[PDB]
Amino acid sequence: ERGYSFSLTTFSPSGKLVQIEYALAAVAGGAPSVGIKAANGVVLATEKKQKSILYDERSVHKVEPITKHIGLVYSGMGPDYRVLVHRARKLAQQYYLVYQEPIPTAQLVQRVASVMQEYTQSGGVRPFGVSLLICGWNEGRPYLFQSDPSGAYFAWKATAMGKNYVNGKTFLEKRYNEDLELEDAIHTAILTLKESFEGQMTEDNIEVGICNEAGFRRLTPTEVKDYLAAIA
Amino acid sequence: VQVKEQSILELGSLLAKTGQAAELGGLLKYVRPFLNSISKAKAARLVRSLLDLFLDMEAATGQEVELCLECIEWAKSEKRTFLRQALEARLVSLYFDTKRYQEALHLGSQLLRELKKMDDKALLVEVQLLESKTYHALSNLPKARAALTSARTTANAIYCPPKLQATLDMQSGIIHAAEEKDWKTAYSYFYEAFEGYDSIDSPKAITSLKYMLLCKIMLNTPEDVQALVSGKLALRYAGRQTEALKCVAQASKNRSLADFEKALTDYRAELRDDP
Amino acid sequence: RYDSRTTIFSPEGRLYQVEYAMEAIGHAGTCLGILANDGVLLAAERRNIHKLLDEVFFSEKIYKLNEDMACSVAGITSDANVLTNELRLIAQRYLLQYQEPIPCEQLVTALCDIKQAYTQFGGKRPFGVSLLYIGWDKHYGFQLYQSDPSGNYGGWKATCIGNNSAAAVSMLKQDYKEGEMTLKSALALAIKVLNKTMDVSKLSAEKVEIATLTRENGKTVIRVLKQKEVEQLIKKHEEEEAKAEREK
Amino acid sequence: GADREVQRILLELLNQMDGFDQNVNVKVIMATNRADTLDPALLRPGRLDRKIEFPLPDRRQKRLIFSTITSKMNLSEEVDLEDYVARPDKISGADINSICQESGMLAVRENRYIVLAKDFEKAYKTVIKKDEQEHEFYK
Amino acid sequence: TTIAGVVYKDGIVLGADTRATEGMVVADKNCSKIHFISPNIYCCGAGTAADTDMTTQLISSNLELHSLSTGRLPRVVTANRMLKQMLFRYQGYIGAALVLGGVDVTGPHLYSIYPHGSTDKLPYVTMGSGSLAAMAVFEDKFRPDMEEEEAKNLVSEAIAAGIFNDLGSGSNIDLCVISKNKLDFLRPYTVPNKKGTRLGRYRCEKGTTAVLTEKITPLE
Amino acid sequence: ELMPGASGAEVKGVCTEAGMYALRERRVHVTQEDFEMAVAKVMQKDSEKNMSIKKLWK
Amino acid sequence: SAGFDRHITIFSPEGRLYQVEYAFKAINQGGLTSVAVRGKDCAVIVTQKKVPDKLLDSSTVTHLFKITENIGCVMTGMTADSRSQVQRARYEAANWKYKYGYEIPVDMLCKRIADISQVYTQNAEMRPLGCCMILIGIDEEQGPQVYKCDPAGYYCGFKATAAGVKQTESTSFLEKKVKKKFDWTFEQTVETAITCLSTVLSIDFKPSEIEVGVVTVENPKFRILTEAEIDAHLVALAER
Amino acid sequence: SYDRAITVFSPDGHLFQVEYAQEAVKKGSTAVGVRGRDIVVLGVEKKSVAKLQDERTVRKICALDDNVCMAFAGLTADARIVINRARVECQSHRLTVEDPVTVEYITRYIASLKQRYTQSNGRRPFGISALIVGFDFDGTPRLYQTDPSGTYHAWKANAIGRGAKSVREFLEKNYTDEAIETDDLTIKLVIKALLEVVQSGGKNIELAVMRRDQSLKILNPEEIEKYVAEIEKEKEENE
Repeated sequence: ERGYSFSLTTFSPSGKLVQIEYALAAVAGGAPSVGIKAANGVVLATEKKQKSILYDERSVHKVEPITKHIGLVYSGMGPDYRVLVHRARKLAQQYYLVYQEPIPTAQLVQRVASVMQEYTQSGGVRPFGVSLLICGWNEGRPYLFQSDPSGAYFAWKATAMGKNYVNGKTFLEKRYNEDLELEDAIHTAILTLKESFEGQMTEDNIEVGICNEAGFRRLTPTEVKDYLAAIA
Repeated sequence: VQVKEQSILELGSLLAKTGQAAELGGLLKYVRPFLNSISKAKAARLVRSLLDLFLDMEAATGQEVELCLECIEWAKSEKRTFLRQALEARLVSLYFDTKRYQEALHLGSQLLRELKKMDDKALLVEVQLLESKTYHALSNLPKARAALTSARTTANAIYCPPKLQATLDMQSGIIHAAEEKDWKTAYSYFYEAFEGYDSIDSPKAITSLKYMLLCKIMLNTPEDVQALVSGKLALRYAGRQTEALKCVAQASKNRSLADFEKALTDYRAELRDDP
Repeated sequence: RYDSRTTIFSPEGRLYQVEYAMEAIGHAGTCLGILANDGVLLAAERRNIHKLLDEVFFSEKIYKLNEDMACSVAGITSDANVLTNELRLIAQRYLLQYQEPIPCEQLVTALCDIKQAYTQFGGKRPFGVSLLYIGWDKHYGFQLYQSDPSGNYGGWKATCIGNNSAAAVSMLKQDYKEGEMTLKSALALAIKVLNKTMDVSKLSAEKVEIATLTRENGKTVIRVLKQKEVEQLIKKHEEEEAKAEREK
Repeated sequence: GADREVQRILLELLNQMDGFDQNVNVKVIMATNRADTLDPALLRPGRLDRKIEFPLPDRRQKRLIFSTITSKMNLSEEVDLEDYVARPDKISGADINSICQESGMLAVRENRYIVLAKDFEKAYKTVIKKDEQEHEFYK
Repeated sequence: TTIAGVVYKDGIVLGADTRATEGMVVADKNCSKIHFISPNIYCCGAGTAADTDMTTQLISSNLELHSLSTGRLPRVVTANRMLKQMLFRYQGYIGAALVLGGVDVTGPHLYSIYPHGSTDKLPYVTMGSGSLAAMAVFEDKFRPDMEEEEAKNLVSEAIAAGIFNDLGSGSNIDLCVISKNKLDFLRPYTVPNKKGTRLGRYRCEKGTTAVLTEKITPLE
Repeated sequence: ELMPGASGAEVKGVCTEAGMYALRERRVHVTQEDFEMAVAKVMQKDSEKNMSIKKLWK
Repeated sequence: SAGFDRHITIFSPEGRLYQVEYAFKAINQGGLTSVAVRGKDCAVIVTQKKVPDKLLDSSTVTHLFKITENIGCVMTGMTADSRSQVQRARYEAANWKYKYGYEIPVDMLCKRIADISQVYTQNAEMRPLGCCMILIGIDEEQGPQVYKCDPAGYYCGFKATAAGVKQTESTSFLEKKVKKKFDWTFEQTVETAITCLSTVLSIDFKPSEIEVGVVTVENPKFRILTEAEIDAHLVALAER
Repeated sequence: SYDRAITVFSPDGHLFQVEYAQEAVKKGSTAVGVRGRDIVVLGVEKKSVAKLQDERTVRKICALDDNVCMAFAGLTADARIVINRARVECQSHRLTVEDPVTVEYITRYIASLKQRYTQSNGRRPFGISALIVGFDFDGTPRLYQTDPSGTYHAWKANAIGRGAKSVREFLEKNYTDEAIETDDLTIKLVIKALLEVVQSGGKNIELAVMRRDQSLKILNPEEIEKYVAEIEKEKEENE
């Protein structure tokens, strides 16, 4: 089994590619992130905690928009997340140029899944050590997707990956209901961040973005502080 | 087509905020077209708030109970099963509060009979907790323990219990204390119930603190009582109750049953009526 | 040993990487299709529905390719998507070049050629995906073909692929009356096979993914069984099982 | 040969636990840190009827462990033991025993027989270091 | 075709026509020539309409990507640099006369790229076939450092002179106003000439046309 | 029916665990719910927690 | 467990990229140290200088460089990787100026060069340039910025940062200074940097052993603090 | 060692990957072809389809051009690929020279294709052996065997796949000049060779006959029962 956990183009005699599983293990060790799809919108959040407050939290953002209504969060490697954001922006804008219409999020997830599974096609190039959470609103429907280092993509009413993802998933399945409202969705997301935050979230310790009929927008620090106070 | 309904709602809201017995009983059947013209959730919470204030201020059991059966008949003709079960649970609570041992017990058993198949679990947890309360109040300690254990098992798949969790820890502490065999576990359960009740519900919090301090007494450690009374969390809840438990702790530690009887004469107003 | 890159030959002649790509389909979801007298259908298992999948999809294991072409997938998700996209590209390239819907056999052979080229050379891992194409063509009416990660294929009137596929296909061939099933009896047979092959005492319609292909009024219609329809079918088969056991 | 001998030991264990000639009133307790690596033949009813999970303490379990370990300890002088319990941290009972012991050591070093929040806090920080020392590109 | 641009005291005002002609016959009377690129920059095209359209969407997509990567509002120099580089890439094979004007952190800006690919920064500039009349007005009535409403009627009468001195422009007027706190996309700003009323109904009632064969196909 | 692919030893273990559930409440009868909970307890096994790994295959 | 530390493109169990950490340790191999401190409108970079002999030309052994006329740079690690990375950074900044017509912001320069290093560490055709970077500059509406880049392509802004053999202790000292919440004027920023270096090194260095660069709002040009001004600054620190 | 490398000579001068690919044919199925005076015949053992396989798409015998046919032994995907390439090359050859492709040309092309697929790494050799049959322009009966090593050879009657040695010895002991005097005699020889290894008879055998430019029709499963009735009749006739 060890001789097959070294390349991405050799099948293990029993199962499948082991490098993909190791990339997934890299993903599961990343920063926790939770996305929740409410009835009228979607919310995705993550923890930005890092030692050495010397670090400029505003310098980098874990939640970025792809277009006016598509946003994404990750869990795992940072630079790979940035590269995925770049490729996703290029693909979405190519779709916009070809069709002159805002890119449906399902097609965006499919294309980003294809581009990341492209890195899994041959040896010499490691698969992305990053899993994506895609939030989007279109045709009067909020969409939430997860993109995998393996190139697999699936939908999610509400999920959470990264560190302590099993406990967060249990919390979500013990909290989420199909008739959830946007503000209550944000409350549930911040609570999910909390139950394994380990160190008293501040306004800048976490980062949360929201998408709805009015497009996608990452919440400003003031609204984050207000929501944190409301939850307390 | 709905302005008359808006006038009805304005009158009913002013009534509910005022909240007198006759006006309330009028308002229950006075939302007769409202209940079937608005959603189930708001109607349920409104009628349950009227019932709560009704049993909390105008404690006239005869009219309140008949109101609950009128409401279950209403929801049975109107087919509100969730509301039916919610008001049956409220009636079980009222029966227990007025100590209708058998009515509460049998109708809660009947409720749970049809509640197991229903997908609701928070109401199932409430029903099981009240059944365990009844079984404990009837000295049926092992069956109360079984009902509580079933309730905790159900609440292992609970949906965000704000106070249901705290109530469950409190009741489990009661069961463990009544078992008379272990106290450290009863200590921990009482502490958890108190800390959960923090900033949520005050009288139940102070009762849980009283039970925890009693559990400290039962372990023959009055020094921990005098340490915990000054604990940073007890200050907001400090008062006559904690002082009474502190003095009974002193009476126990000095082992002066005369001081004990003086403490119980002091208790006669504070903490001898409490089972 | 000879477990290195696929472009190797074991001294006995076996292509071990291709062999592992074969046995890997046993880890995939169970999906089958059978050929009725005047209809063809694809039944598939939804192995992964935990609690919170949005089900924002038309079908997961079944993927449509063309007004006349539809298939079911079984393998890695990435290779699944790549294979489906290449299927669409080849089918519509044939349509553009020839102004006729591609024959099922021709498209199947095109996919098989691509899959073989992915194991014939290049030092690339073969597509670990086994397909069940379903479709109609004027040359042979209703046809069903079972693909293969090795790059081979076969025309079948009854075939299951996925986990517990061996037992499913064995009992399927045990209980197949060729040339004398309509759509209804075919649906009942597929539901019974799913009952016997899944790890559930009562399979839910959510775990079941059925799409039926039928030619009528000069046009071929591909429809996935709606939730009402699939629940009606499963409840009918359930009371039929109850009838069988009460008679027994 | 060595692996065959180890598996022979396991097979003898299996055949002794639930073999041809049964045992009467011989209950066997077996403890391991990695249950999932155990042979499935050993993890079946009739051999290991009950596979009891010993998770890390949760909240109340932390309180119980702290209370039962600080019992013989000298007084803490109004230390927030309940708050130390309430801190969300994946620490096993061995770590609670450590924390208490290390607090005692710090008290000995500072020559004060009654611990309080200062040396107790230093012990708590000392025990669960968990210093990431992790390059941030992983996160 | 007429495109015009001025800088006023606080921002930019753009004026565009709506008549599109192929050959010597007008194609449409209400084409949109004010092109969306950024929520803070805007462009007007002239020449080959398809080329103007496609180059405007291309630069808008690239600039949106740029802004999203930066997180800051895009600057006019950046947009015009990419625009002129790509215009010069084709070396006049694209007949696209575009004028670019917007507001950045450095202030209002307004550039004009001729179809061959040359640009210049001007406080006031117009191009097109009707550029003569517009620029004549631009020297006649224009005043620098000049307020918002007077900017509006200045541009309106300039484009009015353009439409009433050229055939290839008119039937609508649309204006885009750029400011550090205001984006006013007036479309139409003011219709200069509405089509005249029809005096005679040509009486197109039923049964006036015969048919060969019938074929009915229901759907939905 | 509640035991898909359960070996015979697991069935005996389910009987034993239902008996133990009866014993815990200090009774002598075993009820259907006792057998259901015994089946849940005996057959309990660790699944693939990571959904993404579980979704590698279609 | 181990044995996966051979190729940059190989994921170890638990998803740990060994070779990248190997490069991070290679950063330290230069044997030097560097720190950057930012004020309200200034950003000071100071680095240590070790000379084996007088035989070398001290004017060419500078460890801090200038990316563009207002963007300065300091870095450590392998010096060959250092000069290659500064060449690439200058190339990228010039390309950005050519394509977009205005000077590269520090954050975007760090982002692009970190993307380059990420592509280096993503494909097995490249040794991932085992030298860490610190970039400084001034930007309108945001003020001074200090950014750090590493061979992994991880980039982040810093109120204060450090690198070299004494990374952890320098960062701890930086945290100890920044937790006091003082304005850090330009001379104060420079003196904090010098004190950090001297204490973490415990050498109380002569002024000839440090190179300093500073960028301010009134002097957007990246000024390499000459011998006269560094003498003034650090001997004033001495007497201050 | 020296086995897991297509283009590495062994110390004893063998390209072991090539020989392993050659051996992979022996795990295929028996396919014997005989050329007669005016006919060429192809006898192949047919895998008995269990209950559901469509025999229309299990084609073991395929014709490259109207003047050439071929049966294969080896992996079916490789055979399909080589069939497509070789018939494309037949059509392109007719494009270049306008005359029907001779059996020698197409066999040489197939051998060269297999060879160029077995001389570099990253390209697995075509592990199939094909029996090429057909008539030239002057109608001369020629039969060729192609070997996965990339070589070809002219065989009057050869067998490939499993049990090919037994069929080879059978043909050695039974191939006579008078055994190909008539089409029926050639058929009798080929069915005899087939039933040597596939003794079940009846089904599990497919036959194809090419006469002097008839655009061969595979013998349909009505006279295979008739022809095997003839075979059994002659068989009880000499015994």
